[PDB]
Amino acid sequence: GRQFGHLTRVRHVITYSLSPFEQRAFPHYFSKGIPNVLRRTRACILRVAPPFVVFYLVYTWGTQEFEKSKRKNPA
Amino acid sequence: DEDAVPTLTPCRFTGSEIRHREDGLPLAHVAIAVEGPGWANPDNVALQVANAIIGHYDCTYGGGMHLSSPLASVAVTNKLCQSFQTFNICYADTGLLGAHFVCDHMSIDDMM
Repeated sequence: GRQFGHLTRVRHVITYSLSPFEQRAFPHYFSKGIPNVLRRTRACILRVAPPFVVFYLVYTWGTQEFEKSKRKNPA
Repeated sequence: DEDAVPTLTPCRFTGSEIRHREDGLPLAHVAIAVEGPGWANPDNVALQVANAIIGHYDCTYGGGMHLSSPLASVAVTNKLCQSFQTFNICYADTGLLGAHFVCDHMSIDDMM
């Protein structure tokens, strides 16, 4: 539904705006990217990795398991 | 005399918008403006005339069916706003001259 003007209730707040051509496209671009970048990423890493760890452990692992299992022996 | 009499170093005024964000504002007292007179520039002469072409659409004004500012006209036909008044904001050589306005949840868009 939405659109606007039936939208919702906002009392006693305020804003500030600026025209686009004003700013610079990349303030502190490299600078700001930063352990800011590592802040998101690095922040997430621990949460991320373990499954992938198990993976490499796996395709590696079983890769060995069956791979060796393809070898022939004596007698 | 003695000291401290500098001149006006040009720059940019704010260039923004802010809503004092009010559910409590019962109906828009809206507005707008585009250069209003100030002291200096030779241009504003016709800009005056231009602002004339602009004009101020008065709520208390009647006659919208016949209104001169085409804006004003549709504003009547569409019942498209509750006010607009060309209002000239002044600084030597620059400013904003343009409509006050009043409106509900709607107008502003088509207004511009």
